[PDB]
Amino acid sequence: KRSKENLPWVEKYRPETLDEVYGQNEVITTVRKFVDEGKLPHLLFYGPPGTGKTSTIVALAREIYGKNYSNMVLELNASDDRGIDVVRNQIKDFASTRQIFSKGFKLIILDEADAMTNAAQNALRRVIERYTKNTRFCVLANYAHKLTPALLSRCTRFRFQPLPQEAIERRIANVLVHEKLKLSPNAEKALIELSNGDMRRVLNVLQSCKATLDNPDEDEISDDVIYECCGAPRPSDLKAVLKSILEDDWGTAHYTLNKVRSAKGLALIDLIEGIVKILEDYELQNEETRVHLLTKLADIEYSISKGGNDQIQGSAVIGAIKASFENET
Amino acid sequence: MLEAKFEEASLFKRIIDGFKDCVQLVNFQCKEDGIIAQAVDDSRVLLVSLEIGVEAFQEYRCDHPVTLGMDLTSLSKILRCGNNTDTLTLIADNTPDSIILLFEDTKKDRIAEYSLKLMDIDADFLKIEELQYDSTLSLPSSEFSKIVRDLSQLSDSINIMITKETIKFVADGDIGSGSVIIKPFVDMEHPETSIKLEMDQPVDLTFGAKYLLDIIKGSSLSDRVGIRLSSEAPALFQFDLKSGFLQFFLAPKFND
Amino acid sequence: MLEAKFEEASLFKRIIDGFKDCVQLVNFQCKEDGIIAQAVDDSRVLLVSLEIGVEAEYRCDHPVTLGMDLTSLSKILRDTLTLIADNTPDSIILLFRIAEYSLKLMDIDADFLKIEELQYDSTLSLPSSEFSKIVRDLSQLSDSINIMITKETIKFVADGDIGSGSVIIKPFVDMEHPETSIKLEMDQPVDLTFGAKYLLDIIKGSSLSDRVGIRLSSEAPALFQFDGFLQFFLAPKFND
Amino acid sequence: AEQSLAQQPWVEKYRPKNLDEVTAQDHAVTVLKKTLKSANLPHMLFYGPPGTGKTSTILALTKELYGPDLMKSRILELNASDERGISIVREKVKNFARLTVSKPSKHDLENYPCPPYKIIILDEADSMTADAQSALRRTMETYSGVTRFCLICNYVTRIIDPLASRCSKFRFKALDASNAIDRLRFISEQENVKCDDGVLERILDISAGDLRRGITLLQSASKGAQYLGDGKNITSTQVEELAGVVPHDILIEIVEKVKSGDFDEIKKYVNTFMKSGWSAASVVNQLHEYYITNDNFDTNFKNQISWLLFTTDSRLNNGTNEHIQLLNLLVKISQL
Amino acid sequence: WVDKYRPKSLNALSHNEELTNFLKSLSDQPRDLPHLLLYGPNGTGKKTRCMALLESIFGPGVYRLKIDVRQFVTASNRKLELNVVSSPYHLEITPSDMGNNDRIVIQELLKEVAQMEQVDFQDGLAHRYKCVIINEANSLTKDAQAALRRTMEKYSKNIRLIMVCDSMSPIIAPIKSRCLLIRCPAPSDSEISTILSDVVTNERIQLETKDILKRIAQASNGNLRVSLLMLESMALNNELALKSSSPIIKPDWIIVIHKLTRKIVKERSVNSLIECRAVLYDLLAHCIPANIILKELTFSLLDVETLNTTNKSSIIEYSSVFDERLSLGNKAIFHLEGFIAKVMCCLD
Ligand SMILES: Nc1ncnc2c1ncn2[C@@H]1O[C@H](COP(=O)(O)OP(=O)(O)OP(O)(O)=S)[C@@H](O)[C@H]1O
Ligand SMILES: Nc1ncnc2c1ncn2[C@@H]1O[C@H](COP(=O)(O)OP(=O)(O)OP(O)(O)=S)[C@@H](O)[C@H]1O
Ligand SMILES: Nc1ncnc2c1ncn2[C@@H]1O[C@H](COP(=O)(O)OP(=O)(O)O)[C@@H](O)[C@H]1O
Ligand SMILES: [Mg+2]
Ligand SMILES: [Mg+2]
Repeated sequence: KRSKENLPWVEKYRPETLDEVYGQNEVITTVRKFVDEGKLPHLLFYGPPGTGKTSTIVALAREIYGKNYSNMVLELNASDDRGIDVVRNQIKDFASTRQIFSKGFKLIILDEADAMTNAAQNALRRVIERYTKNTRFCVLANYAHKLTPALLSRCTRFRFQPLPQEAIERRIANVLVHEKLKLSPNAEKALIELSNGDMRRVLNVLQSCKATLDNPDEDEISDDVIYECCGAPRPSDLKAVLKSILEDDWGTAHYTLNKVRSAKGLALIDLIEGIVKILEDYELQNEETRVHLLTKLADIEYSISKGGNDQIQGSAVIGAIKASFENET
Repeated sequence: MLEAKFEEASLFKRIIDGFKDCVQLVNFQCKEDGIIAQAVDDSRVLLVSLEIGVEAFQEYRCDHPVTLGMDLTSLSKILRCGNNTDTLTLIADNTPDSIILLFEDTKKDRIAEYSLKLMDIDADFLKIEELQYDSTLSLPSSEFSKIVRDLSQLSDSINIMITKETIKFVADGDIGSGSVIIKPFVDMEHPETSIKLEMDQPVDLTFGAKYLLDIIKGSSLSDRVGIRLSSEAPALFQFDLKSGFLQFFLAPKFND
Repeated sequence: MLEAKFEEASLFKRIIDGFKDCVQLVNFQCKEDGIIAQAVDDSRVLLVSLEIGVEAEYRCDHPVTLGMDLTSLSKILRDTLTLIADNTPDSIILLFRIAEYSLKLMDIDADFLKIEELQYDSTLSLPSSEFSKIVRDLSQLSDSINIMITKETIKFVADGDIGSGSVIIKPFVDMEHPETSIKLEMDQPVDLTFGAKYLLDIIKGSSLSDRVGIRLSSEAPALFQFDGFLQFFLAPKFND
Repeated sequence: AEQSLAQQPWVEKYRPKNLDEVTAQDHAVTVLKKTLKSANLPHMLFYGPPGTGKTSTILALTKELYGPDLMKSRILELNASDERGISIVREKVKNFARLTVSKPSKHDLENYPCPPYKIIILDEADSMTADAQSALRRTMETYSGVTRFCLICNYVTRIIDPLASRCSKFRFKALDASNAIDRLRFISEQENVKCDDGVLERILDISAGDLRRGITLLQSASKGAQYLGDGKNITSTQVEELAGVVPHDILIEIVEKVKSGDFDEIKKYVNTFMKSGWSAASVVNQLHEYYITNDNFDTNFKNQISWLLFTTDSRLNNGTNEHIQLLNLLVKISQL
Repeated sequence: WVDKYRPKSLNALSHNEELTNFLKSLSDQPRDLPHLLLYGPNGTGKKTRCMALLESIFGPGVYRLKIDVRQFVTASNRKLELNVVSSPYHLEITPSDMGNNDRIVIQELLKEVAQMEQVDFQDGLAHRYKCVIINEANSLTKDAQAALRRTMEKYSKNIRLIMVCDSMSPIIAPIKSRCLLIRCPAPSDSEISTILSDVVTNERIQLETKDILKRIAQASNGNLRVSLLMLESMALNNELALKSSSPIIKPDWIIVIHKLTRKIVKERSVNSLIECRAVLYDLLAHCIPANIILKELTFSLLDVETLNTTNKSSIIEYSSVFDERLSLGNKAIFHLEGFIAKVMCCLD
């Protein structure tokens, strides 16, 4: 009963080939030139979560060998064991033999190598270059400080830039062609801004919004549907809260904040992010306003990250904003 | 539905003990011809392939071709829980679910019905054993095991060389070096001790000793092991069973 | 003044090697009939009750209480034995070749619970070695063994993580070997569950007898009986 | 099973059994209910304040999906009670995820919609190690067609960025007296709790963003009222006396003491106050309410007192001495 | 005295009639009792009231309890040994004994108790839930409280958690939510004076007037345990003859803390800091927690009349700061000494 439609939109729309990977054009073009010319150096993909590293490496493994890549490619992910003994036995044996299936250079894909111990990386530091004419190494990472400098220097560094807006619009258009659905321009822009580079959250919230229409073939996903599905504060309510905090007095500002955060069940952690994102564009006529505005708000965010209270932190944010916006006058 | 009732009990035990510490996850493909299975190493260097026809089973009934994947450790755990005097019955429903192993004693009514939850393996079935080997040979399993576990003490790599009517096993290490040179000869009063060789081109290629030490463990099944070697091809170490065959495809080391 | 004698130390060593793992402080009653030991575990799941007959020399003027540790008992017993104690037995002497071992008594809040022979919906008996093998085989799969007695059939099942085991047995009686017999008397189809770690410890008493009796009731604890008599009152899991 | 539920406390007695029982989050329950008629279920990440319906809504969804028969054999549940470590996440979680879905019986296949995937619910994933969540990444991505993952937490920050990215997020809103009074009215009607006119509003206001605490408070108040047997209703002060709320008169005395007085007077009064058992968090919350809501103070004082109360609450949320923190807060607000 | 003179029921508790009435209301229907969390000051009789409640819901034979030993094993081969105060109707645990292994004992022991059922002969197995008392729940690590979070909701028909604690702040919000919150205020001077009077009439102590009882009440700060333990010590020191001129026997650690406060106020020097470090080492080495040490040191430094409002404000600020630091540290002295240094910077 397991069909292709039984997958979440995060994995249902996984790029099969390199042509279906958008955004990282500068890396994909050179990777295609690498595989066409025949010299594939040791690759180190470094990128934020949800950019296309693993999808690109699987598409490359498919395009290099064929439609059966897991047969001859060795893939070590964070789910497997990657101790020093593993590097000594398994990886070193796979690197020093020929292929059972085809006749070509083997490919060792070390996914999430930042989770490797320093001893394992030190042991791999020599085996990655002792067997070079037979096997190649691909190291995927999100944090480039866990990798030792020695291992980091032996691999061609490719940084996966976060998905730009155009690529995400292209992928949304592709999905809306592959799925009977309609998306408003303003709702699409709101989704772009909410994505924050992450390509998986786009598809996740897109499926979640397609699930809350009661008819997905005629009704279009409006901005209200997108803002309600994730519980994020709409820019209108955000601007109203900011204006009430800045201009109005304490009682009415507190009342407005409470009435806005209780009309849709918002969260202070999202209101703070929206407020700082909309406030970083102001033309503060000094350097000490921004200092307090950032310090106090970051302290409040760190305290919220521990779930202390919910009504004291709102008044804390209000007082912090007001006290910060006092050096201007 | 699938019903496979063996003639004895320890037959499947000896069949599974071949890959005890050699491979972990296997996928038995059961058809009307018999049970065929293959499993790739954790390091993807050696591939085990076992075929058992309807000759070893007491009763065999397979309606449609089924594929049951399972881990070998749990399979050995289930198999050790059965006495060697009962009968073993592999039972599978219409859709592939947890395989049912059945132990029935022949004198007292003792029904041991174990269920093994199947593993979902990416069964990427290839097409092997269809390639021409430039050299083939066959020799007793005891002599091969002796040579392997005697040369394994001097090094970790073993170079096999098939030349004009001569087989050579060379072990080059640190404490020294060893070389065993055998020649094809066929005895008539003892046909089982004969060493046969058919070569078309000279062959020289190396293998690891850690994998040969696990391959020679299959010598408990048969007494005459066959070895097929070819350049740019895996080495075929085949043990012939009374009903099928168990073959290891070993990947040769890359020399500089 | 109590004084008892065993013709061989084996009869007293095998029993203690049997029930030393679960309990450590057991209260023994000495009277004209025999030794009556009782103990309750720490979590109140398994109550052990041992009965040693005096036919296994015996001399006890009045029924008295005593308490002795089994760890040191198995330590010294690693040749006839004689256990003796005087009035107000603050010390118990064991004479073994001549030797004397004096052990001190521990104060136990042993509330004497009555041992009554209630009615049981199911009562069966099966060889000890087969039951120990079944338990040792089913404990490898899961950590909870379910016993189901229905329609002249006994069923030991265990639903684990790697799979599920289910041993179904029917009552069988043999003439050529009287030891391999399975007797059963049932009045109501029952199905209870028990911990595998408790049975893993109970099956060590397989060297005590050649057969083991399983007595199971609807709301009463399970009874594991070894014929020196030894009865275990095991508490199931409620339901889910 | 009905007698066992009747004997159980109101928290478990009235636990939601279907997706329609959770009358709290219409933004996250509809997405799961529409998954029934569909087949694509994403990796779920329920996050929110304590006592909002996460652990109940996930059980209700699994039930409504599989049925009580297939429920035991189709879902794995790893809570904080189990040993969740890097080794366990590597071995057992991967073993259960890399498994074949159980065969649904004709009864289940006919009555309940059986999806072609199992469900591994890791409850309270904010207690896991970072290495375990790192190892979970490709485990929850490769076997995505036969296994889905539902994480539950109170702090979305504690979960690593890859897991938050892969999972579909669901923020469970707090439960105030506006969107949760219907459930409390249902409880009071089903248990014959003779409440006052607006006492349920006060109950839901005391339990800020929490329904389980409000249900327990209502149960305890009903028990305390039925003990005496008088038959009169349960007033608001009767509820807030046992809820930990300090009486308003004592709070006014504290405000009068801090409005004017030296260090020694405030210290002596704080010692006398701490002699009685009062939760410092509740006292700080009530002080903040009374001061911010009031209009007799200037904004330059309101900002400073808001920051002071925030600092005191952040200190108290680290398991510190309530007496010292309360005394320091009162002295600080007195310095203004 | 604290021993042999103790209410073993609810009709005998002679203080906080409101709390006794609430406990009776809770004990009215035993089979519907939710989880309870008692909070309040030390020496208030929380454990006594909990045992009285247990005796009220169960039979009167709950007080005859016994200490059993339990062996556990961590991830490594390190074997740990704990004790359980078990009665035929409940069991009491103090997980604070383990340093950082509270999660293991909590999960394993609580699951072992919750899976199986209670026994009979106190009609073969039928019985109600088995109570599990958790003493000093504040010292529970956050991971142990997390592991306990699900055990209450998963198995509620068999396990009810009555947890005693003081200064409830180090209790996570989910645990604070899933149980009733009962407070135990310290008894007033009058009720504790009557408690002391009943003791001195039962023990036949020779007192002149009732003023000494009020002085003991005012000196014990409300701790009934401290009140009885100091009345007995004062009776022993004056040969069972209480006089209006009797020195209030302060425990040794409070006297050391007062000497340290005098040393801080008098000499504000670095050598004085080394000497106070030595005194703090000597105090900590004799098993005195750093939190109560800091609390008593702060409330003694605030008591000297030689300092004005500003010094006291700075002292209480530094005390709150370093108490927050201590709640997030392991090496206790490393904070305490530092706090003292700040006080030395405050006075001069
Ligand atoms: N460049 C891209 N083009 C198209 N789809 C993308 C792209 N990047 C991510 N996606 C989508 O996001 C899914 C997950 O992307 P992955 O490449 O697996 O994430 P990742 O690069 O491995 O980052 P990690 O490992 O989680 S930190 C894919 O299956 C696609 O559906
Ligand atoms: N949305 C809801 N609808 C109805 N009852 C609810 C709801 N949320 C909570 N309750 C009640 O509160 C009890 C506990 O709910 P839970 O789902 O365990 O809360 P929670 O989200 O798990 O809090 P945690 O696990 O500490 S973060 C339930 O058994 C119900 O009685
Ligand atoms: N109502 C009472 N009458 C007499 N003594 C009491 C009463 N309540 C408490 N006590 C005494 O207080 C002593 C200590 O109480 P304790 O349980 O340690 O309080 P806490 O639980 O707050 O630490 C007990 O020994 C008991 O004798
Ligand atoms: Mg990846
Ligand atoms: Mg929960």
